[PDB]
Amino acid sequence: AGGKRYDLFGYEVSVATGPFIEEIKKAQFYDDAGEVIVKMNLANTPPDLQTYNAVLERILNCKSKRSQPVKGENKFAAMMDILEEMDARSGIKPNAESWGYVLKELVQAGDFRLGWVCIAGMKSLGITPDQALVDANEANAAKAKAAGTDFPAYLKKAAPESFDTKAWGI
Amino acid sequence: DVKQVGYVQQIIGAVVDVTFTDSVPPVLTALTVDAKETGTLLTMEIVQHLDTKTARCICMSSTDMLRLRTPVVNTGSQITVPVGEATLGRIFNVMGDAIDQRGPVKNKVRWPIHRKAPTLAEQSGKDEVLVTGIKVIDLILPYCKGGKIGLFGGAGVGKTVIIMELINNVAKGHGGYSVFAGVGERTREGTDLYLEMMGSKVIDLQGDSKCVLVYGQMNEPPGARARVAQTALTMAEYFRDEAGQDVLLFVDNVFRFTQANSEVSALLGRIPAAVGYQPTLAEDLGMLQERITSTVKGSITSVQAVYVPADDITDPAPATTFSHLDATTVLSRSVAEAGIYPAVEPLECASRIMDPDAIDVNHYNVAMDIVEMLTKYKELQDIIAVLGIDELSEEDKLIVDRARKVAKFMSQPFAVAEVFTGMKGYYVQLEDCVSDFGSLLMGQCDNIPEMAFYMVGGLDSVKEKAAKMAAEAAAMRERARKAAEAK
Amino acid sequence: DEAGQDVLLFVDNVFRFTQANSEVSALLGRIPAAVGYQPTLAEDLGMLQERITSTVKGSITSVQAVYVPADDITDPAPATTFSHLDATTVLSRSVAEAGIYPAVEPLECASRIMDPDAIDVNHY
Amino acid sequence: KQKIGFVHGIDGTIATIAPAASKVTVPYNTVLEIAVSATNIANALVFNLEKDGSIGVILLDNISEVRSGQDVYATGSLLKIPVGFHMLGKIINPLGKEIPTGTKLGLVEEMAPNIVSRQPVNYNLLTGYKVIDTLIPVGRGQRELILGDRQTGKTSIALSTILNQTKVNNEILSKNNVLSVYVSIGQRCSNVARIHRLLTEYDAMKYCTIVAATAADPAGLQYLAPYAGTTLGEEFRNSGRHILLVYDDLSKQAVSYRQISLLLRRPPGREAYPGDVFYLHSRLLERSAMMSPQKGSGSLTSLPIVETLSNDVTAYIVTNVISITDGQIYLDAKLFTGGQRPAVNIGLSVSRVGSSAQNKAMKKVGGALKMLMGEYRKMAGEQTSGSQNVSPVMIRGARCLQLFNQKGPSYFMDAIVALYAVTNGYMDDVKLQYSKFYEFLLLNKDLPVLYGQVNNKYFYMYNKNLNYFIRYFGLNHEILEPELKKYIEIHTNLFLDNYQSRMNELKSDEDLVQLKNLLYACKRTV
Ligand SMILES: Nc1ncnc2c1ncn2[C@@H]1O[C@H](COP(=O)(O)OP(=O)(O)OP(=O)(O)O)[C@@H](O)[C@H]1O
Ligand SMILES: COCCOCCOCCOc1ccc(C(C)(C)CC(C)(C)C)cc1
Ligand SMILES: [Mg+2]
Repeated sequence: AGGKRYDLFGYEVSVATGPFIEEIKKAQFYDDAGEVIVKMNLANTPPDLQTYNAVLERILNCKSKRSQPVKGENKFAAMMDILEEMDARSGIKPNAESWGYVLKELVQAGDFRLGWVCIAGMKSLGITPDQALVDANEANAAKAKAAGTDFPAYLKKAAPESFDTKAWGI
Repeated sequence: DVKQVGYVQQIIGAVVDVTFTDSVPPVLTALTVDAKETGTLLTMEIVQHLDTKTARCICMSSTDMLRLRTPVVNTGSQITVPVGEATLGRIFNVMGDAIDQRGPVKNKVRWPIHRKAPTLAEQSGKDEVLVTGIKVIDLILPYCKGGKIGLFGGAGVGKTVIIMELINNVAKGHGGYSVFAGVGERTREGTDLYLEMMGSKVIDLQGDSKCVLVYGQMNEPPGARARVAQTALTMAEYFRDEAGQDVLLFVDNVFRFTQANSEVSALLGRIPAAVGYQPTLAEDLGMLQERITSTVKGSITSVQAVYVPADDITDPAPATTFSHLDATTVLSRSVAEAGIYPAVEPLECASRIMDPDAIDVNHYNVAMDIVEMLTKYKELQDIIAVLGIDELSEEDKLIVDRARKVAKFMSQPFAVAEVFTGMKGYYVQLEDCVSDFGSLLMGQCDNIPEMAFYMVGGLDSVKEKAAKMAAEAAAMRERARKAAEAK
Repeated sequence: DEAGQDVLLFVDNVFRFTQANSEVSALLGRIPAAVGYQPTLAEDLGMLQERITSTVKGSITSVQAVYVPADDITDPAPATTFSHLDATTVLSRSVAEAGIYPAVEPLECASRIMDPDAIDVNHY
Repeated sequence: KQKIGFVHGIDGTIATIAPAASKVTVPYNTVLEIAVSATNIANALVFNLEKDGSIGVILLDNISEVRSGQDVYATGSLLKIPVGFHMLGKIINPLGKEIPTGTKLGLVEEMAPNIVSRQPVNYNLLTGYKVIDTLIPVGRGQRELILGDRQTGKTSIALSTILNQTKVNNEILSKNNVLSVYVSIGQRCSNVARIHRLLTEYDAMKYCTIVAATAADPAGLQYLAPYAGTTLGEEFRNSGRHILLVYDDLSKQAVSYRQISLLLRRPPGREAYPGDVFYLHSRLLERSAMMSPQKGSGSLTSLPIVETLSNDVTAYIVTNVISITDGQIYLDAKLFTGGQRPAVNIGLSVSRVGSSAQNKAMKKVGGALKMLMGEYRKMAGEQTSGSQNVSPVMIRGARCLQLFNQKGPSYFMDAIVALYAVTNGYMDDVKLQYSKFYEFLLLNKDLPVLYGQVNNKYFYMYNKNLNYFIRYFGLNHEILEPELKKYIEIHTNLFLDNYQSRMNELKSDEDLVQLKNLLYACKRTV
């Protein structure tokens, strides 16, 4: 069924990543999921593409990172760090089923600009993004354009003419 | 028959002393204590007798959790190391215990580590040449069989690629295996060197490997690191004697072989003579080198990296090492950044076998003429940047062309990196190489352009590239002419 | 501690404290370290330098002098005193012979409260 | 409890032992509990054994309470400290004793991983400084030295390298969060307090513990500070986490080993050190590694600090650590004084891990900066003190040196764009004085968002969740390249017109000072 996989040094490597995926789907918070990849690695059973994507499913569907809240939390950076880990560190490449989660988060959060980067990147790698989310992203964009939320307010404020260190708010 | 047992009596760092009730074993004899006591196996070699029943022994591992008056088993001999075909494609510590996790090693016999040097009768005074296949080396720096060679290179100068290619060529040309010795090697470089030997198939796990690896790492005490090169060289003396063939012996920096013995001599309490190196400097270094000699039965050549502390050649460790070397393969970042690979700087290099008493006459005169040429090119290079090439006479600009051709012709590819960069490698012979440089020196190949000699091997190989370049440019003209004439 | 007052602690000098124990270390049988100093110099100095420190109760504004023999900063006694200070004022023969007093080399010395926030920005 | 013997003599921190009549064997590196009183105990460690029966011992606590004749009990176990995730917030003592401020045990000396239990370094550790992360990048598992004289920025580099890791580890999963362990050897006890207050100020102590062995502490406790820190890092490796480990500093650690070894009459050597003081730091630094996917893929990085004296590198310890480390950083006081801070000397500073650590967006940029600074030196060295040089190299290089000057770390996004502008010539019309104000407006402010130029769908420098697209696709990618150029071009035109014109017209007394302070504040915040 599953083709052979080998470590750097050539030792045989396990592919039966089945039960660890269920261990991820049961993760109520999306930081206990990342703590499963450690056990998968330590078992000579590294993660597959389907495994990383289960992790992204929980990064999206879960409510918070841990039981208690966290400062500076962000679902998006978590997902993209998984992608930089999948591609650069390990070599596994993402699929449409992965950028889907990455795009749904930017739609839910409403950060419409980064969404267009995901749309412009899925189209560079040869992926067909769902038009539902593209329409929702453009909807949030037009929405924010009406209310001046297109950019924040602190940037549209006029610049100080004086070169005082206090005026610039350093 | 039974085996002898002794009892510890004091522990001071790595040093340990072992009381007996009978005749003490010989010096350099290995003494093992079971792994149940310390938690891991433990070997200590006798160095220094203190009385009729005490035997100071240097320890190669950590002697932590070693109680007093523990039993200590006499091996009956010194450190017996594996030897054979089974050794290849593996890594071994000082004791011959494999550390690559790749199962046991299926060896037949197991030889001791401190073998006496070859007698004078076993020697062969006839100085021979090792056909490296690397024209840059073969022309200017003929690696003498049974000789010691210096390799001066930091980072990003192709040191790894050179030693990999040497292994390959000696495996096919002279039919001889090789062996690596990491003395005080950074444990990161062990991975970066063991994995390069998987992409290059110098270590074909599912096939026939060529080199043995011996890593005595910095995390090991000096009693181990000092006894590493004896291990890697004992692996080579099997191939010299029994297999009856030629061998390379790569030695990560000899500076760290010297430092470790300095540390041993300190721990033993021996008064440091000089800057801090042991009084037994040349002895401990020469007991190693004198085993690296040619024979009637084979040869062991040793390419030795040397670190020069503070760029001072007068320090006793470099200075004593140089007294044993025969050639100096210097590597420079400058030539490397100029596209040349292998990054050898021939003028600052040197050799001992460059004498027609040793080599044939043509090989000598051609090489000395190249040295004259490139030296003159360095001088004229100091003039062109000042005055300009138009300032030079008609005779000078010709050698300014040919010297550039020579320097570009030294650039050679490597079958090691054939997968990485894609280009083939070329094992070029010795005599053919001399006829090539003699053609480029006698001017009978001057119409050929400069860049054709860049990254090729053999005069018979560049001409395909010259034809390829001319055909390509002619096709660009035939493309431009018809693309402009059609419109 | 007791009076809660602020205190000044001038010392001339910290280096003679060091060599006073160096003159004895050979008699004690302690193997001498490099340049002719005791092996326990850094520890012995730290046991004194740490006593010199403000607390919640009060503040000692100590000042220390140090002898740099042969004007060699590499001497371990000054070099070990570096860590134990906040203002490593340094004096030099070259400025002194030029007629400039206090013969301070501003480049070889640097303080701790030379910050942007602790002091005025124009000063910094 | 059953004893082994009684103390026989002490030499400050050193002790000696006389065995009891019941001659009992004692191991070599275990702990000895000395009964200074009925309750209080003075922990210690065996350092040598002898024929007649005696034990030279290093004392780790309660030295003053030691007297000859006391009983001496043995544990029969090596030294070990508390270990786990219940330690990241708190300063400690290398015996694990928590120091105040206004279960699982781990061994201090474990064998480092073998080659098969390791992995080539592939991921970066962002110091926050453009200098390091561009030209001498620090990887994970990449032990890299920090050299320099006193008061150059050594501790500041290792301490800003921690602060950069706070913005991220909050965001990203707790598997890829590089934690940290500061280790003070022989430093003043108030420096530790300032570090505590600083890291607490930036919420950096939730992911950073500290090991404190001050100058008033025993040399044997200064001897084991880095071992304690490393042992804490090792479970993080074994738990798959990433972990950093700083030493301020090792040059004092070697003084402590000298003290111990000489007072216990070990044979001396160069600079009065023993032989195995190279082995001392090899016991330590080799425990740094980038572990294998069979080993959780964790990592322990190292930033060992080593103080030089008069820019000497021929010193014994410096020679040794350079022989051990996977690169080095070299700070210079001649540049620290010349407004160049951090005051690297890029030629002497090396990272043998050149590109395998760098990101996709970083390889191109830093590879251009090498090809810029190597040329900038050949030109800057030969030019006079008075020559005017109008060339793309000297221009771009000088402005880049200004950008390299910054107090405190910098976000990755901020580090790239400011350098992309230079290497591609956008930062050429500006002056060498006003480069940091250009950068301050580019990164934090957004001029085109203000001045109406909004012909850019996504690329702006206010979101800061955008760098995770840069790290993945890279700026050379087709979607980020033109938008990047447009933001930089429009920012440059608006700057050179509106701001750089008003600046040079300020030919007064107090206006120029009001501006000079602004630029020297932009240097700090950026
Ligand atoms: N980029 C920078 N800009 C301005 N000041 C800096 C910068 N980096 C470091 N410094 C200053 O350098 C001084 C010393 O820093 P640090 O304590 O790290 O040096 P050090 O060499 O560890 O000192 P010591 O030798 O006492 O340990 C501090 O006052 C700090 O403000
Ligand atoms: C006549 O034949 C002589 C052949 O000699 C072979 C052995 O040569 C020993 C090498 O000696 C040197 C001398 C100088 C150097 C330099 C000074 C160039 C090394 C340096 C620049 C790294 C300090 C290196 C090796
Ligand atoms: Mg410091």
